[PDB]
Amino acid sequence: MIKQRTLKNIIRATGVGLHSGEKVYLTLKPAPVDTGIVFSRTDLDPVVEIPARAENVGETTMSTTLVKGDVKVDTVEHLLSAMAGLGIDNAYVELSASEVPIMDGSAGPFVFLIQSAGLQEQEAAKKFIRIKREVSVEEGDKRAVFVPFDGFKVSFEIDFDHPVFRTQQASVDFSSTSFVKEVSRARTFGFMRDIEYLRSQNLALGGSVENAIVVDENRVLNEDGLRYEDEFVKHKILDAIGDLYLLGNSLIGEFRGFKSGHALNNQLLRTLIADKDAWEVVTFEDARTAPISYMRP
Ligand SMILES: Cc1cc(C#Cc2ccc(CN3CCOCC3)cc2)ccc1C(=O)NC[C@H]1C[C@@H](NC(=O)[C@@H]2C[C@H](F)CN2)CN1C(=O)C1CC1
Ligand SMILES: [Zn+2]
Repeated sequence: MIKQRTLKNIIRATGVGLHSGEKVYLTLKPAPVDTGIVFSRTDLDPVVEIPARAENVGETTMSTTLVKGDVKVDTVEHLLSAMAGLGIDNAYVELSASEVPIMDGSAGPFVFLIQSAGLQEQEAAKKFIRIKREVSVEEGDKRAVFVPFDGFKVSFEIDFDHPVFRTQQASVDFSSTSFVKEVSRARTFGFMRDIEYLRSQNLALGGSVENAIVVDENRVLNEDGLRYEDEFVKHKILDAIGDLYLLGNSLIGEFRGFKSGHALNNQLLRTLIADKDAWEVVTFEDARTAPISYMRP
């Protein structure tokens, strides 16, 4: 059967919050069967734990935030993206501050740290949300859709009226294309005028060319350029994969975004969860006949 997984070993990492500019210590801990992903603010007494679930999403403007009372965890989507892509079911994520560290702007450092520690298969069936009906949400020119699909896949389109925008569409079937190789290294990005404005509103305090593609009116200012010709849309897919993991189970289906972001992705999640006719929970007694597959642990 397809079994739940956690970490084989605890993983420690250090970085800065994109928005806060704060130094943060991250610890990823193994977790029991059916824990899910749970963020832990260990700088607080008592410790505040927020399950990484749709119902615990806050503001959503700058990034994906988990909230419980007046406590938040900012910018969860790249780490959730990394765990989603390695099929981690159960893990405690401990943080010494309000924000997940941005690392290089991509999921790559998180996927490396996780795969170094290795995965542990657990004696319990992995549960899948299978998309049964199309579920779409729109607002203005943005749209986000679930479509039934015997596998897992993400299609995304963006349309910046900007000299840098290279391919603005991409589609990845993750049963036949490597999340690790093709998506995980895709870095977040910021336009210079936006960055200047957010800096002035005491936002983007951790930002640098070390953790973001910085774009002026014409070009990438990052000296060493891009990791993929289509890095911007690839990063949009990475963000979506992170947000999709707030469903609390792995997806069998296809996601399609058209200029979508954290707010519309969240509306899609709530709309899916609410329309119980559109999805079922499945398990797989036989991996060999399953529509999705996983790397050896
Ligand atoms: C990445 C970033 C970086 C900086 C920054 C910065 C910065 C600040 C200062 C410097 C220069 N300094 C650094 C210190 O040394 C001196 C020079 C460089 C960069 C400031 C803002 C952002 C930003 O929010 N970009 C949003 C981008 C990325 C994407 N979304 C994501 O990826 C989601 C959200 C979050 F982003 C992580 N997941 C969708 N998207 C957009 O559609 C934008 C057009 C709206
Ligand atoms: Zn991102």
